[PDB]
Amino acid sequence: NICEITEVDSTLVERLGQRLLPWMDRLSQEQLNPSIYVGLRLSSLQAGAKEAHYLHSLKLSYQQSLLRPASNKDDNDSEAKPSMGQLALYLLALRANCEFIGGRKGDRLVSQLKRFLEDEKRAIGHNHQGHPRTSYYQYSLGILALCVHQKRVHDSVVGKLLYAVEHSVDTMAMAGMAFSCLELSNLNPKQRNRINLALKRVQEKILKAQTPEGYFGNVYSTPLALQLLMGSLRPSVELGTACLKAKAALQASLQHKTFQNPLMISQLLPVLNQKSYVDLISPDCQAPRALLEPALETPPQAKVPKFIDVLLKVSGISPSYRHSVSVPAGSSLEDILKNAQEHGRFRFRTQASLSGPFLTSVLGRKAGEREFWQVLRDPDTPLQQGIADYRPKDGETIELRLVGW
Ligand code: B12
Ligand SMILES: [C-]#N
Ligand SMILES: [Cl-]
Ligand SMILES: [Cl-]
Ligand SMILES: [Cl-]
Repeated sequence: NICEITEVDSTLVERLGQRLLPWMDRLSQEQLNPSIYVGLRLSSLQAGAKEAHYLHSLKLSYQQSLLRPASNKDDNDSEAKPSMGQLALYLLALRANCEFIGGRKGDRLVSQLKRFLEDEKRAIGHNHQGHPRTSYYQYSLGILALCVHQKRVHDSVVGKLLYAVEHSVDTMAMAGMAFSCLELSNLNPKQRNRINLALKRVQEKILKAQTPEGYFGNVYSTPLALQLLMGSLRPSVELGTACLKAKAALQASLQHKTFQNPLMISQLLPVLNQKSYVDLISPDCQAPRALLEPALETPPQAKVPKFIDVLLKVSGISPSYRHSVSVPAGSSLEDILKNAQEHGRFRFRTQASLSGPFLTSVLGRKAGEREFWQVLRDPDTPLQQGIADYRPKDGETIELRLVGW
């Protein structure tokens, strides 16, 4: 297949996998990450049988959190649980261990997932003058998660996805893989053709989204795009050119330490191993992988570093706020935030996610329903990394902007 990463440097892949390894010891409820597990299982690498314990931890945690009694004893909260999108990833995790969800606990979780989709269907509405409470990405992911377990969703639920496609890249890829799975599973035969046409659309929109550099959307959307596109069934001259161009671009960024985010790597590794989430229909748990070993040697400087002077600014709220910080080069945006909070009038709140700390509130102003704290480098360039991974450059002005999407 022309859209497959045929050639990759084994030491690059091993470095990437090396970045996920420490996470296999991070088993608290907020650190646990079904996406990392799936990434590794679909990869050419293995993280010890640290893996089995990880999955087992996922099972105990996702069950005890999501299956808690009819009403909790006088709290209405105590210990915030995984979301439904995360449940969908947990289901992908099970398949990656060649397990089908089952038992009474299994049924209850499948139900929770289906209820989620049903509720998103209702939020979207009638004839689509309305948004999903979460997003089309999780909508698609839910469908794909149930599909790989041979679980059928309502024709009306799939309809909502089809319609949204029929009338960015990351969402397209994920919607695509859901459709791709529905087709190969024949779980909604009553819309067999409608789905086939939706795939062609998805392929079209992704190629249209290709940048001068070769990425589909951006470097980080590229692996998911490739996950869907290696699924072929529409081999094309335009598609071959696009895929070759996309691949060169991806391999180039790999030489430059572009992927640092654990979730990103977990989406990349399957691709560098010619696998996608659609392979979870029938996973191959017999294939051997290369054992990753503790890196265990992070090089010591004993030098005085460079410092960077960076300007922090906050907009989209009254009043606006600015802050001057000089910190050691290589410091993350999150470090700069904690610094400003520690040594000044700044304050912020993040909440946990599978991509790490998601900035939810700045200066006591929390983003509401269709708002979010956008992060940009001046002038007006939205960052492509979150606070924990983005390491600002010298001279930069970094903007936390409350936006209405
Ligand atoms: C939906 C989405 C959003 C929504 C989320 C709200 C919503 N409606 O649910 C919005 C628009 C707010 C958003 C914002 C951002 N996003 Co976004 N987002 C996505 C998308 C398409 C799906 C994530 C998802 O639902 N995952 C599924 C569920 C199961 O996982 P989850 O961990 O529970 O998802 C939560 C987090 O993903 C959080 N979230 C969304 N984006 C990001 C980005 C980061 C860095 C973090 C830590 C969290 C986060 O929202 C979800 C919960 O509401 C992904 C695509 C992808 N390829 O993964 C990108 C993606 C994760 N986002 C990305 C980016 C860059 C951002 C921003 C930094 C953009 C910016 N410059 O301001 C911000 C985050 C800033 C902040 N406040 O901390 C990148 C991350 C790349 C990287 N190297 O880490 C991705 C991969 C897209 C891309 N190709 O660039 N995003
Ligand atoms: C996120 N986009
Ligand atoms: Cl239930
Ligand atoms: Cl990254
Ligand atoms: Cl705050």
